[PDB]
Amino acid sequence: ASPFRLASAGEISEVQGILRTAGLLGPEKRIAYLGVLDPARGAGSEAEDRRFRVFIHDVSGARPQEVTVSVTNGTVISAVELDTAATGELPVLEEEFEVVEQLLATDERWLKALAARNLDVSKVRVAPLSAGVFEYAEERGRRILRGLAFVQDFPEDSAWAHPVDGLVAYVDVVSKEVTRVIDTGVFPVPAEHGNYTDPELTGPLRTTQKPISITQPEGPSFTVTGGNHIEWEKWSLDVGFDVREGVVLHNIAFRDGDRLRPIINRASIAEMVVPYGDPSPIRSWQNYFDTGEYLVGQYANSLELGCDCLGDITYLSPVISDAFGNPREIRNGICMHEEDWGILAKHSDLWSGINYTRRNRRMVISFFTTIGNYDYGFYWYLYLDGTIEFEAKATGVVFTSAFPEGGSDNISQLAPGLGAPFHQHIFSARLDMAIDGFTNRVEEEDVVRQTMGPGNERGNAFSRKRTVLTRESEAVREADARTGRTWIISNPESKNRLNEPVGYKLHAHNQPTLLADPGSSIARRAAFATKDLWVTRYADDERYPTGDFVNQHSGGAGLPSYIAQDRDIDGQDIVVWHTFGLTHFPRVEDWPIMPVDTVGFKLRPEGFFDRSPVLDVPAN
Amino acid sequence: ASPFRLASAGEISEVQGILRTAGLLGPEKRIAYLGVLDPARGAGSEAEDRRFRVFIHDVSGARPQEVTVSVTNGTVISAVELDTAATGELPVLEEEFEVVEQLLATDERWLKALAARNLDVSKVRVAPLSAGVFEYAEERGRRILRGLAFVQDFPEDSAWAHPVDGLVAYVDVVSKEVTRVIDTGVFPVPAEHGNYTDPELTGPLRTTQKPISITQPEGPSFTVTGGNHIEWEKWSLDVGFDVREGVVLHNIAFRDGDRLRPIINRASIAEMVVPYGDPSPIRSWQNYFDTGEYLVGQYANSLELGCDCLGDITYLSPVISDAFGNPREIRNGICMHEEDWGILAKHSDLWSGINYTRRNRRMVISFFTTIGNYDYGFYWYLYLDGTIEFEAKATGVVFTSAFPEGGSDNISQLAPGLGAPFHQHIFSARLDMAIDGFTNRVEEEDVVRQTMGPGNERGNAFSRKRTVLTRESEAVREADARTGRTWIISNPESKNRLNEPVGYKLHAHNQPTLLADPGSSIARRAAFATKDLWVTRYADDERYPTGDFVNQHSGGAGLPSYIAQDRDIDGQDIVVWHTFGLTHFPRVEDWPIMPVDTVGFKLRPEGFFDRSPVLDVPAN
Ligand SMILES: [Cu+2]
Ligand SMILES: [Cu+2]
Ligand code: NA
Ligand code: NA
Ligand code: NA
Ligand code: NA
Repeated sequence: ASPFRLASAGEISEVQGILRTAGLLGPEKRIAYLGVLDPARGAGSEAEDRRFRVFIHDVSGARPQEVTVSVTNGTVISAVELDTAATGELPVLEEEFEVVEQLLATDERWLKALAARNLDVSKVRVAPLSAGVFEYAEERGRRILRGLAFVQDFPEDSAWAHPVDGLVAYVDVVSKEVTRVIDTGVFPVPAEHGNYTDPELTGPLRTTQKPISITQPEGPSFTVTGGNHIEWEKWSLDVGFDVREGVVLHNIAFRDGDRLRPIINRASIAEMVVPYGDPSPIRSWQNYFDTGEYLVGQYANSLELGCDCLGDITYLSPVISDAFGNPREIRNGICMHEEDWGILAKHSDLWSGINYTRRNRRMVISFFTTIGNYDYGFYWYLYLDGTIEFEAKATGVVFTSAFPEGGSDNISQLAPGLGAPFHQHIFSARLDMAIDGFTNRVEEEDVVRQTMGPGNERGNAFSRKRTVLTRESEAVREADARTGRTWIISNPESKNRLNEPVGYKLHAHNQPTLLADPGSSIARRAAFATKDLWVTRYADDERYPTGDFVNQHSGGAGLPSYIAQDRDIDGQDIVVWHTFGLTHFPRVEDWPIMPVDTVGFKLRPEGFFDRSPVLDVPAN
Repeated sequence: ASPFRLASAGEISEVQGILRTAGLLGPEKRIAYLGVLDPARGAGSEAEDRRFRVFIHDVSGARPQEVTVSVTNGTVISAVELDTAATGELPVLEEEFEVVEQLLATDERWLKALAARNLDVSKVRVAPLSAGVFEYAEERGRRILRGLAFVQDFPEDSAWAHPVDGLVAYVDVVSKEVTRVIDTGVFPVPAEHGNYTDPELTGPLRTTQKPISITQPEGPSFTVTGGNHIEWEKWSLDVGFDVREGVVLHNIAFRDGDRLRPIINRASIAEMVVPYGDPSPIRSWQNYFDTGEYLVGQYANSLELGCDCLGDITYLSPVISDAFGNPREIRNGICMHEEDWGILAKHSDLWSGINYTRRNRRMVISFFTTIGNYDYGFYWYLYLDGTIEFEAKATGVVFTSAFPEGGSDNISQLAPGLGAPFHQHIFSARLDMAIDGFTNRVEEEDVVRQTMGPGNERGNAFSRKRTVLTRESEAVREADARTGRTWIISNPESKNRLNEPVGYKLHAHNQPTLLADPGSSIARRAAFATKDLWVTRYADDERYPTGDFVNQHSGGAGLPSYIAQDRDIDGQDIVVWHTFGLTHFPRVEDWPIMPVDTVGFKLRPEGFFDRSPVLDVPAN
């Protein structure tokens, strides 16, 4: 009965039928995005209406359309034709990936380049990569993919070990034309294989690891109701899934005595960009928007018990649409479980004689996606003490190139002749805040050093200062680790028992933001990534930090255009957008398959409760 | 047979007998520190000689002594009389703690101050705190403790809830004189209790937590030999224990094929300081040097199975000396166990069809100490992939004061009338490096941004730069999170298969360093805490960043004096000293007992291996 329930297979089938009967889903049409719309603000009238947003691509060259459908009422609410040279192209379709390699295999320029290198065309895999927007006037308004080549010596070979450097092609995937083939010179194809299951590379497998058995003999402590409503250790929330964003958390609330207290209305990773820092023209255009261009949710893995998720696991299997409107289940795509998390609180008191220890635990909600060579795990954690944490885990195989003799300032060497270009992995968390309700504000908190002198005669004092962000034009903030800078989201109309506004503190990891020159194409298209924190006034249509149509958009969409409205954010319905990421200079140890590296953020209560919220946790 | 074995009860008994027969341990003498000396550099001749260092205090006022003893040969090697006004006082003795409260209970000024507040002297507990060095000329060369008072309403009451503000006393614990009683005015004693086991405060305990069972049905994967030698998943090390530093890790090495490769010769937390930032004269002198002044190892907790350490636990029970030279065992003082640590590496490859997942694990070595109101957990972690990590966990009860009406810039309010002064918890990790042997160097690595222009026409390139630290005078470094600053310890004479020097990268958390005015007493005594990273040339007698005798030392000892030697550190036997810490503005949620907060650092391999070191990890 919940309006936040997961989309069902029947709902997706109904959308398909509604679109087809409306004449909007003929043989030339493809669904590039389909997802459920959240309830509008103030749905406290039970006026339940399940609406879906659909992006419809046309493979014959006709204008694409954005369509909204009500499955409740069985009607098309609106259908708009899109001018893609203006507002951006639709996300890449899975079926366009194969088109790139197939088209290049019959192009005389491509074949001549492979012949010069003595490569058999049947062994050459082509990575189909998003195009961005650069200097090529003929690409405006066309759907372009760019291809980089790798050699597969045999069907089970890791092609990433054998990049074909000095060669790139651009393909129009609608007209099926190869627009440009660029060959800047012959590089040796690195010859060592990178097959991490080959016994000659692994050596004999270890026999020293003894099993670790994690079980819950009475079952887990959380309950799942309505398909996706979670209750666990005073937390309450709904787990959503969207094909673009992946796992979305709705209605995060905490049961404080008799009150269910809201904290976060909606939490998601709303964009992620992987910009490459190699100035070679073979790769200098390379920037993945995994969320906005490719849709990370549709490439979610089925997670295996005992390998991907260990313990007493509860799975959700979300349903998405394929390109024709048929429902497709991602079996075991979301793992949920609780984990022991060490000591929660401990004290041995000499004067009272009391020894006290309690253990911590966390609830884990996770999924994994694979886009080409990289694999990413997205982890949301809820802790007993009110902390909320996000962690991204990056693994997979690094993107490779030739390593030029005489070295490089922008590429690491991984193996003889084998390079890995420098890059970043940057995420944007969109946190539609609801600290004790919707009247919230953000304060920036800095440590304050004090000078020795009157009123501080021993020079030991230090303090802190808080600055309220009152309008969007002043709410674009940078980290400052040296001053211990954090941000507090508070509710000025809800006070704790000390008459102070209740709040939550955002702790960032303070990693570098986007490194590209601010005049670059990527800085314009990923402007969110140039600053650590943005605060906007909530609006229904301001969903993504990069805009709705990221693929081949010329720039400026999303957060820079939203904040130009300069709206009041002091005690209002607000959204926090936090940029965080990893700067990856690949190491030899990242090859031939990369051990996990992590990055994230957390929010801790700051006078939200009237005392520690875990005094009622029992012993042993 | 190992020279790195733990001190035995028999060794300590022999030291006691040697000291006594030498006439050095009469009825007026107390052992303030006793510990084993590490082998000197180049012990590759098996010339085994177990030597102990002893600090001997005299309760009658005679000069203390530093003594070195050989238990192997049964002789006193050297005995030096100490001039404590010059080189510092000896660490605080456990038996001096009770002296402070007992002396104040008969002092007319103390009793008059308690009478004005209608407090019964029998209910007033006194926290005995280290004195530091300030303006009081009469304290030079005397052993002083300062006392702050708290009310215990009944024997099981948490006295921390009832600070008696406006009152402080100074005590000479050798002459048994109260030197000063300072009363700056009557503050109400906060009345709410902070008894976190009282059902009226906790409410009914949760019945919702279901058990998590962690077992190892075939036992753990690590072996312990020789009492304290650990082998686990290619790691090899020795676990030492010292009464001042606590757990010390020796001879950290990694079995890479047929080679045992050294990484770290000795790792320890060599100092920790807790400076308070309240300018009130009641507390403006307050700075704990838990390691150097109190000796954190002697207050180690006995860790309980299922509560403190969960899983298949192996315990060590180190032996220390009491004040009379008798051996005392700290039963179950060190926990060792392995833990599942999620996904290690994962990739699903479209072209090869291979799906690959491996799980991570870590070896944990931990102990917990309690000094007054605070409790600290020290955790060392070894990971499958070569990462070494340290984590400090802070919990216990925060130090309290009155909360003044009209507020404070330097104190948080926790409850009606109850404050908690701002403070920091700062640690110094001493890492005697041995990356593939003893010829090491440190490079500072910064991200480098590049301008759009020739050779970077699309403005996407970024790079990095490394700066070798060649002499101690240039090896005092600050963090810079915005430039992604890290430090690499490498061996210029040991190269990986790509002919690059092998190395390890130190990743800091980039938290604020010491906030006090640089002209303050604490900045002079804890100069190590003002900078993130120091590198020195190894020397036998340069053990602690604060010097040997921290208590009431006037300043400048330790690292600032060591680096004045300006020694060559470019490809030499070097020691890295890393400062890291937490800046604590107490929150309501920290009361009445504080949930754990953490801080730490890690070291990751950087071209140390020729490829990923975990290719031989098996599945499932
Ligand atoms: Cu990467
Ligand atoms: Cu603290
Ligand atoms: Na445009
Ligand atoms: Na909001
Ligand atoms: Na002195
Ligand atoms: Na060294």
